[PDB]
Parts: sequence; structure tokens; C-alpha cells
Amino acid sequence: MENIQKLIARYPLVEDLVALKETTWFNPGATSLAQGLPYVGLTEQDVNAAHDRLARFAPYLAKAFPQTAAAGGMIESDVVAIPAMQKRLEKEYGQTINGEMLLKKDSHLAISGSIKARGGIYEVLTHAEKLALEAGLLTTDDDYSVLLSPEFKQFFSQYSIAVGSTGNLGLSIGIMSACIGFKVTVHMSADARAWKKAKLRSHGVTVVEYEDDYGVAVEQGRKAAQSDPNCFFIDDENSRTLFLGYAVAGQRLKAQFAQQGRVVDASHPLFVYLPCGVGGGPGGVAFGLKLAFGDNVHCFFAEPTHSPCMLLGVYTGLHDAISVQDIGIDNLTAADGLAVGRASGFVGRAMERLLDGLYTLDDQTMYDMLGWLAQEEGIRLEPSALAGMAGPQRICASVAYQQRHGFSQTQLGNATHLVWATGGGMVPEDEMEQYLAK
Ligand code: NA
Repeated sequence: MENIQKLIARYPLVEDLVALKETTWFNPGATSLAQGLPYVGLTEQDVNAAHDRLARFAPYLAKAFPQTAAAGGMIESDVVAIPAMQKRLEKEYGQTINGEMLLKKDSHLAISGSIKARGGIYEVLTHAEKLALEAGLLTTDDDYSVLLSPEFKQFFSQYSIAVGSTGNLGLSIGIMSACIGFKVTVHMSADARAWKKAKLRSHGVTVVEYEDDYGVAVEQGRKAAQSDPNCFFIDDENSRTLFLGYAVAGQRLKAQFAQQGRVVDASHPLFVYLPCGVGGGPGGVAFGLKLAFGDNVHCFFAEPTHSPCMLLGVYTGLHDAISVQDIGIDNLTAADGLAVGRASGFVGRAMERLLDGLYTLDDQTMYDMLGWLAQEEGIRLEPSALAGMAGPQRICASVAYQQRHGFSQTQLGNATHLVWATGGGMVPEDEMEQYLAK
């Protein structure tokens, strides 16, 4: 009634969300690592176990994917300085980026060039391990390169994987599963991009299309998998296994910074800008980053103006009890990996205290910056992977965010701004030329 409209008036940013206006929200309740940790429900030991499991699978990956052999079967991406892009952004948008801007190239991760691959590949491998252990065919002391044998491939070919996805997660699962031996079915909305559907279908992956949203595709994926004990559902909304897979990135990045001699501390703060779809990818990475760098890393989520599911969920405190469609937002965006109308739930509650803020940007901003990055640095990405690129200027422009955290412009001169590129390596020439044309 009158109280319901009094309640809504307490959440004025929702008006801007409905109006599709680019905005930024800084979390007034962002906490220390210690204060936020209990809400995650996962520990550093859980992350260490993920690291250990990837090291067990490293001989397998080195043999199966020889491009990783020099790194010993580790799947990791470059981190590069992008100073020409930094200057271009300053020219185009008229806001100084204090400090130094870098790009984390998960767009070019080996085997499958996406942030989602960190989790997808990890989950597939974790699941294969579980099946082999419980069949009494493997122990954690065995050399996991044995799993590449025709015998083990045959064993795994008895099983299937089901997954609801916008595209990239399915691609990474399909690629790893083909090697392991699993059959795959990807459940996806009709809204998903044609080229990602075609790429799965051309590689022996079953695609089930739904005349509904991503959320329905995931739920119908769940139901289909329940019928068959040999079918395993990878749950993009709920999987802690995916989450931990992404979290591996934290210590990897710290090691890279250590190699590059790059300092992160109170006087050299690290800011990280993460594209957000359902929240699993950016949430997991953020968790790993927080464990690695503590209170000196400051994480932000970036969403399309047409799909601000996580910002809406966190800002209202409703999380997954509300969707963007609930308030008239169409969930239609060129950032197809981020076209998720309802936030994870578990990520929202687990990670909100560990996020300094969340912001939105338009498709045109993503397209413009996509072109500029190619022009300035020679790096070609998909639209979703540009969501974090708007971040450094949102932060450097906000005097009041700097007020809240005891920063200044002078202090930010010592800052590192890390834009997390989430996809681009798997994009065909025809599709990339279309993105460059806007
Ligand atoms: Na989203």
C-alpha cells in the first residue's frame, strides 16, 4: 500500500536501473576479509584443495594439451600493462586513470579462452576424479596421466554431463569432456548467440534450446539430469565446485605479480574489475583474490544496463528472490555472457561484504571500448569482456568512494587497476569483424 511505496522510495537507484541509465554503486557495508569470510561458506583450505587437484591433473593436461606442457599442465593466462588503452580512455571519457592499468587475459586462457573455463574445466576434472575413485579404479596417489588411456576414456564414455549456459561455460565443458570421454548436453536460452550454439553442435555436443530465459534453461537442465544416475548436472547458479575453480586465479595472479615485481599493499592498492553474468565467475575470482591479497584488493562487478541482476540483488538485499525482468528490464544485451536476469543467490550473500561496489554500462560503451582496445593494444575481445574496462574511471572519478576508504587522487597514483578480460580467443573472424563494426 502506502507502506510499499515508502519502502520502494528507500531504494532510489532502482529507478535508474529501470530507466537503463549507466550507474555506479559503492558498497557502504564493504568489510575486511576477516569480517566477510564467514559468509562465503568456503575456506582457504577448500581453495588449496582446488590447487592440489589441478596439480594432480597437471600431467594429464600436459599430455592431452601439449601447449600447456612447458608450464607443466597449468592452465593460466597472461597479465599485461595496457598504457595506450589507458591514455585512449582518458582522452575519450575525460577522466584521469590514476596509477597503472593492466589487463588479465582470461580471454586467452589455453584450451578454452574464457573465465568460465577456469570453473568448467575444473568441475569436469573433479567429476571424472570422483567417478574413478568411487569405481575403485584410481587413487589420489596414482599418476593421473593414466586417465588419458583408451581404457579410461571408455569408462568415462559411460557417463554424461548436463549444463545450463549462455555459451562459454558450455564450450569449456564440451572441450574438456571430449578429451575425458564424457558425453555433453548444453541447455541454453534462444537468446544465446548463434555462433556459440553452432560451435557446440559442430563438436558433438547436444544443444537443447528453450524459448525462455537462462534461468529456465538451467532449471530444465537440472530436471533432465535427474532421470539418469550417469548424468551429472553442472549448476552454474549453485556450484561451489565451479566457484573454487575460479578462485584458483587469486594465488596465480599474486604469483604473477611476484614474478613481475609488482607490489600490492596499503600504499599500493589493487583494484579489480570483473564482468558479471550469474556471478559465479567474478565471485569466485574475487574470493581467491581476497584470500591472496586481503584488504588491499578492492573488487568491483560490472554488468550490462540491460542485465543488472547482481547489482539489483545486492542493492535491494533480495538477491535471487528478484530478477531484472521483475522490474521491466528486458535482459537483452550484446554482452551475451552477462545476459543473466537473476543473480546466483549464493554468490550474492557469500560475497557482498567483499565487494567494494557494482556498476553498469551500455552495449555501445562496450562496443566502443572493444574497438579502442584492438586499435591501441592489438587485443581483440568479445563485448562481455569489456565490461570491466569502464571500471577504473568510475573509481577514479568518485571522490566519495575515496572519502569512504581513506584514499586520495595522490594515493591512487600508486594504484594498480586490473581489468579482467573474460572471453575473446574462441571468437571466429566473421563474428569479431561484426563486433569491430559495432
Ligand atoms: Na548480469
